[PDB]
Amino acid sequence: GSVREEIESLVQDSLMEMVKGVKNTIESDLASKKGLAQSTTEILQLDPTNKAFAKSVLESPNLKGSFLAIGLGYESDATVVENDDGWEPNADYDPRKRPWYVDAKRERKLVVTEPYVDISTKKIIISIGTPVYQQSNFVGAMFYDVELTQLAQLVNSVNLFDAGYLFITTKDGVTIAHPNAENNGEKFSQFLPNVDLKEGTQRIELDGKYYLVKFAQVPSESWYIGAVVDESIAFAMV
Amino acid sequence: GSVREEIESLVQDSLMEMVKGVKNTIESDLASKKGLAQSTTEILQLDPTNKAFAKSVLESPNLKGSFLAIGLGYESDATVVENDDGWEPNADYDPRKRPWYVDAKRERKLVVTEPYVDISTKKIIISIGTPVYQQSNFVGAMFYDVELTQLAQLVNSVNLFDAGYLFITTKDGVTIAHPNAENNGEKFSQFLPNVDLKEGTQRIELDGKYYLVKFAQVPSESWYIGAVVDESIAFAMVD
Ligand SMILES: [Ca+2]
Ligand SMILES: [Ca+2]
Repeated sequence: GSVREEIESLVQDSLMEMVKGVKNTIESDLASKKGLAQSTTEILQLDPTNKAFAKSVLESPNLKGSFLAIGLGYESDATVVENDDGWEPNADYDPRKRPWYVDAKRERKLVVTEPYVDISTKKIIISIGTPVYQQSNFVGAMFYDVELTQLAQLVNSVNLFDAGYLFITTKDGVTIAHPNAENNGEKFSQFLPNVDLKEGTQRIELDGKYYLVKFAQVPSESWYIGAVVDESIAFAMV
Repeated sequence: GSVREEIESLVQDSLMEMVKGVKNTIESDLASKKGLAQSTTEILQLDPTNKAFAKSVLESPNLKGSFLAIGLGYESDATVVENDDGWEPNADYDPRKRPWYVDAKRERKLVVTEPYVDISTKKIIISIGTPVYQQSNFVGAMFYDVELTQLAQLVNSVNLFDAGYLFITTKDGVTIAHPNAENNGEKFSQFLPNVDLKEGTQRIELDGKYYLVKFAQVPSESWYIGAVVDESIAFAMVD
């Protein structure tokens, strides 16, 4: 039917606009933070082992304010030179086995992690990870934590004409932004079953009611943006 | 005339697109460069008179890659540490008399100078200036040179109908972008006389020929984007 295709078209417009909005907030913010993280890393490579220097650099106020927290974890122990005022590394914390560290050591390069559960804030964030070198010798890696607070802002600003909403997931189906924030950190299947994580239009039945779902991908992060509408309500509206 | 008014509407559309482009590409880039310059300054005031430290920092690859050049000028003896492989400051150079220095010194925070056109070429250059302090004492300032290469790309990528083009000036009317870069560094009145630097719409007759001009400002730089068309040719394309 034509009404049904119109709904699909409007969902598509809201989806494309959200894709573009993610790119223009998160990605440009990430691009800027990457150069800062890279330079900071090259500066610490002027005297890598010296914890007192790294500490002074990480507590310089512009840096301290551009990231949730920054830290350097050393190859030769589980100690972290950190700038996080509201956190300290508990008895067990081994930097060498956290994603930012492993990814950085693996790639020998600046990396960006998948969204992940932070030890400190317990919310989901992403990290820039950098290898810290000294004469070809790997001595540690750095994290530069980035809050995903803009995602929650994007998602809570759009209501698909009182029929539905948008949400965001990782490539593995983990929800990182949802109007109901209690859904974050859970697989999106928990609230939207029988939907494939793939781009293109799907119609599902859930408790005798019918929903239309569309996904678009944000390729540089490989996040998925989902748009879901209650088809009955939306049919009545349009 | 609904045709000419449609002309005006189409020129406005392009103008807005160009205002959006300058913010999205040049402002975004400067925002990120100011963050880098602010952090670099704070790091150097861990030990500012250590010229060996300063040099190591300014020569680190990302910093050296992200800017045309960076320099630290000292208040007490007017000496300079810089990373420009093609320039060495002699005693005929006093950084303390330079605009970025004075402005940084006076404002006591990061400043951005007016852009200029290097006379030995047509490169557009702007400088970020930062004050350097030690124990609450002003000990010098830094400059961070940014080349504005995006400007040429932006105006060279747009063609108004084929009836005209867009160009960019400073608040003082100096041309810093134009499809013919020969005009860069010159007052725009050189190729477009009897036009006011003012937001809005103007029509003038030059060489028995009629032109439509619209200007939008880019507020955080106070630059003006100009859009000019041969209005007869535009009239014919709409009709
Ligand atoms: Ca701490
Ligand atoms: Ca030099």
